[PDB]
Amino acid sequence: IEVWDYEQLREEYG
Amino acid sequence: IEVWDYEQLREEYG
Amino acid sequence: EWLQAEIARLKGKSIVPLQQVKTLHDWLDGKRKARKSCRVVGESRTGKTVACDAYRYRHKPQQEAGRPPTVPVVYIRPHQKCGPKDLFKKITEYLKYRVTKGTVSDFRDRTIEVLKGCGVEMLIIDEADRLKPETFADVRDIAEDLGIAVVLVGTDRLDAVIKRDEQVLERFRAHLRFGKLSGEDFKNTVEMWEQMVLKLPVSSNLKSKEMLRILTSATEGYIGRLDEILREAAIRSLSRGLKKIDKAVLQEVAKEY
Amino acid sequence: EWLQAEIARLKGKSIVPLQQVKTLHDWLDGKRKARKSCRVVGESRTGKTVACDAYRYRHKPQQEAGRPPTVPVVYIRPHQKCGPKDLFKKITEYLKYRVTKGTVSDFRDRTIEVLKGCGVEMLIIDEADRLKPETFADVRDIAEDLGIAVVLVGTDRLDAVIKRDEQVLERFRAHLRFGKLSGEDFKNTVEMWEQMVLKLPVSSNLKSKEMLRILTSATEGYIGRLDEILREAAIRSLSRGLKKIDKAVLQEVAKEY
Amino acid sequence: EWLQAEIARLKGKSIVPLQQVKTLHDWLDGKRKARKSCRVVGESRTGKTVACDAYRYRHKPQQEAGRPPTVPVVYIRPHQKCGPKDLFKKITEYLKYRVTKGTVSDFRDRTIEVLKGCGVEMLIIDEADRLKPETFADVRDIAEDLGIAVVLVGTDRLDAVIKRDEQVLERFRAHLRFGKLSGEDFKNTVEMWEQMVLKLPVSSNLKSKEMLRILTSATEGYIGRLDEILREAAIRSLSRGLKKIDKAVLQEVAKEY
Amino acid sequence: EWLQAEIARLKGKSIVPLQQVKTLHDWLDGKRKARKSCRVVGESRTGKTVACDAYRYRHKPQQEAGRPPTVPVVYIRPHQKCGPKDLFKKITEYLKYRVTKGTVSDFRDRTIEVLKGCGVEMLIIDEADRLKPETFADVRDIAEDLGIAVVLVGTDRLDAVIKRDEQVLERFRAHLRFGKLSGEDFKNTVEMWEQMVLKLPVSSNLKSKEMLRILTSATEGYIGRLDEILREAAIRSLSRGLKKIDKAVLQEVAKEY
Amino acid sequence: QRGGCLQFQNLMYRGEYLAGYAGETVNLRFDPRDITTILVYRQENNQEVFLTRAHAQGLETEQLALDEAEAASRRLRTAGKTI
Ligand SMILES: Nc1ncnc2c1ncn2[C@@H]1O[C@H](COP(=O)(O)OP(=O)(O)OP(=O)(O)O)[C@@H](O)[C@H]1O
Ligand SMILES: Nc1ncnc2c1ncn2[C@@H]1O[C@H](COP(=O)(O)OP(=O)(O)OP(=O)(O)O)[C@@H](O)[C@H]1O
Ligand SMILES: Nc1ncnc2c1ncn2[C@@H]1O[C@H](COP(=O)(O)OP(=O)(O)OP(=O)(O)O)[C@@H](O)[C@H]1O
Ligand SMILES: Nc1ncnc2c1ncn2[C@@H]1O[C@H](COP(=O)(O)OP(=O)(O)OP(=O)(O)O)[C@@H](O)[C@H]1O
Ligand SMILES: [Mg+2]
Ligand SMILES: [Mg+2]
Ligand SMILES: [Mg+2]
Repeated sequence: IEVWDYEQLREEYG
Repeated sequence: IEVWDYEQLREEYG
Repeated sequence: EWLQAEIARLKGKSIVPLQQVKTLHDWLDGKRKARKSCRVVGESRTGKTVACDAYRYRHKPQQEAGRPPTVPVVYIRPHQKCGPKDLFKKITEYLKYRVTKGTVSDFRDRTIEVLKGCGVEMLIIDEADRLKPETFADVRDIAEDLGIAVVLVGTDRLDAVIKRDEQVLERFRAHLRFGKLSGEDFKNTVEMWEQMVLKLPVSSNLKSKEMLRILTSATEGYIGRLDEILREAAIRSLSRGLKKIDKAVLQEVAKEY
Repeated sequence: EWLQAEIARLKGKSIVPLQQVKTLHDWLDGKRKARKSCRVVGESRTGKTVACDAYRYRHKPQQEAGRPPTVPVVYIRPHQKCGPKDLFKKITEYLKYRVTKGTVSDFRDRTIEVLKGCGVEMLIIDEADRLKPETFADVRDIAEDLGIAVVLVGTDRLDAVIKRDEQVLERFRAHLRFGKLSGEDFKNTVEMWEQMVLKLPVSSNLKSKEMLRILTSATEGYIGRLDEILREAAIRSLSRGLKKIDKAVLQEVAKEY
Repeated sequence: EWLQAEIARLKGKSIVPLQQVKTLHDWLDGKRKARKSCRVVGESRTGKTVACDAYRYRHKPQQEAGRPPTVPVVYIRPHQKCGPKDLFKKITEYLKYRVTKGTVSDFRDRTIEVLKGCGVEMLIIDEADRLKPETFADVRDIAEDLGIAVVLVGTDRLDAVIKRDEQVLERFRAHLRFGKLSGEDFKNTVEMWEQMVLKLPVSSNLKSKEMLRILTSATEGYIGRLDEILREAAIRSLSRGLKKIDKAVLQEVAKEY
Repeated sequence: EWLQAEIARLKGKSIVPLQQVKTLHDWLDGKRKARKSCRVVGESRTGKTVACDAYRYRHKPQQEAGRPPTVPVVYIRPHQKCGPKDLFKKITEYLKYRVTKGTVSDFRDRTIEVLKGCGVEMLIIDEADRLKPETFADVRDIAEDLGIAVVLVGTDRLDAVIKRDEQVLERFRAHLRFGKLSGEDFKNTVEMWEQMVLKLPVSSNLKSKEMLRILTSATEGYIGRLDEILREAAIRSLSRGLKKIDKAVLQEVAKEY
Repeated sequence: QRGGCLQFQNLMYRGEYLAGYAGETVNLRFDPRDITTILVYRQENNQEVFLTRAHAQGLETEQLALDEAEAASRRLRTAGKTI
């Protein structure tokens, strides 16, 4: 399963 | 072993 | 240098898919389509905020060339003793409209315009109990007048505040509750941390009975403590040069808590 | 001196053909044939004056035989607390006519006469909120009496001024929004700046993950900061005899902000 | 005047490397590197503030030419019934900015800016229980949002105050307890004052059994009484001309307690 | 009378090179070549105005016959509550252009012409918080329309004034801070002052540990207090007949503070 | 009280739902042989109903009869120490 770096979701969000 | 004067610590501070 | 990359990685943060996060997202998606206001409650280390951020990062602001962004989900966090003008200020800034000087009715009318113009479907309010009691009038207003699912997020304190007013309690009765990990669910989650988050080069076999007597006692089932305890034990182990955690070093970390 | 040539170049200015600029010109071309008044809004570092100036450098004055110059687009920036006289003085002077000792109701009539004579199709009023509230009656009179599209350009305060008067809000109800850079659009733009603007002999390859973290933090999506920062890093670097911008010199610049 | 020089010296203060202080600094470096918030507790004369000043006066502010100071550790002490503004006022002044008149949110925004600008790693709050209950919302916020280890220092009443808010209690859970001296440790410490602090012209042999009974019953093991009893006995005995402390003169000082 | 010659020397100002001053001169020379506006901040007795005076004089006018004199650096002090007319009045006067009665847009037009004519690179405003809020619009106009670096200089109150307007905050986002004297730097600076400014007929030897304790408590690190305390103590010393500063008069001067 | 606390025989108790009821009055039901855990009941529609079990913070693994807690409290008040 995938686990998301919280700063990568912060970078990829609009 | 070293001991400190409270006021020397104040004088040496930023 | 090998060590210093791992020490930087371990001090960072990540979102792990877990059942409690998956269970929230499939409930919030239902409330977004049905336009129903509701509340997420639970204890102060269960990871509610990471679950709500993980949801904000699913529905990203869609863009059309010359228009305000289409923003399906808004998430805000109020400051302490938040007044009506402070709530409206933040909703307006989040949608990327700069906030000029004015009175509370100017801020209200502008917030109501931008919530319509950006096509908002859900408004998630974290730490809802920082709101001053009167502001709830403006929160109920947004939710009855606009088609917006207001979600209030908070600890048991929130309900103690809410029960002071029938008018609010009744808009926000539907709730999902976050709990603590136990039994097989705590045991399975420790293995997910070992493989997916710690990534230590020798396996620490943290699912063993002697390691789980430490972790279950120290973490009390909170995901907040589990992430903090294990990252500290991994930083401390690698900076001492061991390629995996051991019974005495995890005992040294757990003794502080 | 070869080095003295490059610092004189980087200190200056240039226009990059960004999607947002293309999006404005395509929108204003609909408005110019339709003759509809409108407004452009957005944050102060998003590119608005430069995007409007590029539209003025398209559609430059015609001069057929035995006619006045035909001037399809007029662009002006008022002075602060601009009165009814000062607006007419700017429109007259942009059209190259000299003006002599009028009372305000002479300046009005001479402005209407040159706006007719030059065949003006559009009037772009930059920093529109420098206008005193009473001058909008002269802006509405230009827009209704003549076949002119007025474009008000400004920040979120402009809206606050317009919303104070129904007469104006309605003539200028339609609008386009300028917004900040994000995601793959920020990355593509940094790559374009490197090859298009900086032109150092060796590649700096700033689209590299490690370098985009410095720029994203340093610039927060504003096209303004991005340009200043990349220029200042090329100037400083060149003064010290380096062939490229590198990680350390770029952090040295960004810390000042 | 040799007497008056010793009376001017002895009424002064010093910091001694003791085990309790060396222990705290090893622990606070752990919390600062790991960015984890925590609390230090223990009875009122154990010397917790001297142990924290010995930390603040190590880790000196770093100066870079014309930049604001880089300040790794901040120690503040609040006034009674400290409100949100008073906390923000003091953090701003400690980093050397003058605080200008504003609303609570102006102080909040400026404080967040100077904490992030001065690169603060740890914030130490002495006498934490002077904080008004609402201010902990702003302390939790500083610690959630910025990478800052907040350390609360207090005594056993602080726990009685922390336990009235679940949000504070479950964050400030890690802790170190300052304890009293006994056995060999009290015995060994008395020799350190005789040879490193008092500077009397002949040995007073304070660690002898006939003298340790006097000092044990006087001090109860508190380092803050040991320094007080032994300075007062030195001041007094020099004003009578002896080169020592002896059984009867020490029993005169101890009979005041 | 030899004594009178020396009393007249001490009452007059002079400039002593110091690290802080050098730091600014180099920073401002980066900004001037890059034509980037910025601001300088710091407490009111750090000697900011004086550093700018020292800077101006290095770069006084250059000229040829018939060609109006080129003036790279313009410096002004605005009076209290400075309006758009009074700012332009001062810039016109510093450039030594003769001036006559007119409307504000006549002063504006004249000011823009003389700034362009004299080839100005940099415009330095002292006490910049004194400006009325509507003048910063003319200052942004100077900066955007002309190749000029505007350097706002002031105290922490300057930033509180700037953050009230996004349009200004962004042009002037970069900054440098003037700090206080401490540690070895205060000590070396006191020694320089004795050799370079006081020059009394017998060395006072101020670096002595008991003298610096007097100067430190009396001045708290401000260069503007240091120079003032020492001049009054040297004038007092000479008028009491001493051939150097002594402890007995230096304490008396400090007792007034 | 605020934060869901109850005070009883100088011991302070907290429990799984109490914070939502702050300012209400609840009927504590307790065993004098061991007061480290208390049952909390509340009145709804004039019908008493069970709310939660409340546990004396920081001594959940101990035991205390009410007589031990009362006698120790007198010694603390006589000694002049805090409780
Ligand atoms: N699913 C998850 N994956 C990774 N880390 C998690 C997860 N859930 C929680 N955490 C971690 O747990 C810690 C606290 O979680 P979080 O900040 O979500 O708490 P919370 O329940 O919102 O707290 P509070 O009620 O005080 O606001 C953080 O370090 C966070 O990264
Ligand atoms: N498309 C572009 N190409 C090149 N430079 C650009 C572009 N857009 C903006 N810039 C640069 O960014 C800076 C600010 O841009 P600009 O002056 O257009 O801002 P603006 O949005 O008109 O300002 P404001 O909204 O405050 O009036 C300038 O240095 C300008 O040259
Ligand atoms: N490490 C030490 N070295 C030398 N003297 C010490 C040391 N610790 C304490 N003392 C002496 O004993 C006193 C103890 O007071 P201190 O402020 O250190 O206690 P505290 O624990 O901060 O008290 P409180 O909790 O009541 O504020 C000091 O003022 C000093 O005179
Ligand atoms: N470079 C210097 N060399 C010698 N003396 C100096 C220097 N700078 C400052 N001083 C001394 O300290 C005083 C403070 O300098 P100055 O008057 O420039 O203060 P300032 O920081 O500009 O004041 P404010 O912020 O209140 O406007 C001077 O009047 C002078 O006596
Ligand atoms: Mg512009
Ligand atoms: Mg203390
Ligand atoms: Mg000055």
